[PDB]
Amino acid sequence: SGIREVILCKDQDGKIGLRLKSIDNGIFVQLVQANSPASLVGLRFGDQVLQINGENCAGWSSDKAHKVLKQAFGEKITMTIRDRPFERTITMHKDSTGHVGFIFKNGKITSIVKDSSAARNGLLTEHNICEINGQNVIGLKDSQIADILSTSGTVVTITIMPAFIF
Amino acid sequence: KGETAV
Ligand SMILES: O=P(O)(O)O[C@@H]1[C@@H](O)[C@H](O)[C@H](O)[C@H](O)[C@H]1OP(=O)(O)O
Repeated sequence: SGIREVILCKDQDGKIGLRLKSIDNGIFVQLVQANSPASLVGLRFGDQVLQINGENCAGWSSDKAHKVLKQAFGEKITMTIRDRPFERTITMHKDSTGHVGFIFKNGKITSIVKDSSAARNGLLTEHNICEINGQNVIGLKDSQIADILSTSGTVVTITIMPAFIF
Repeated sequence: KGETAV
């Protein structure tokens, strides 16, 4: 269902502002720089790249994917994407002290507080926080993540992904 | 910073 096609146009330098990673004989988006050709086509962290310029990424190493992006042909980089296959959404409600009930280090969930909304909704550890109420938190400081949560109202919708994606 | 609780 979550399949889409994107056409990327290479920068003045000849770059696209994207880093790819090999996971389970597939290729996934590892990093998207803001205001880059990749950000322009809605490429998100964790998105699976199915093919690049008419070639299946199946079983390509991170090295091969990186080389393919460099040895391309200018204004024409074609991709078929499967939207964040390991993405999950968890809705939580703040308590009276304004907590959802989880602890995190470098955007990764490490513990779930007992008798909290995160406990109730079965939030998992060893999972990276991707978004809070649709806003991207990937690669922000833990304090920037915390400040965003504190300002997200009482209903907090988080997008997560297992740690092995990052 | 070590662990952030939210
Ligand atoms: O920036 P990264 O590499 O994530 O390291 C941490 C980051 O995870 C987050 O906790 C920041 O609040 C903190 O300032 C930063 O450095 P610190 O934890 O050493 O302060």
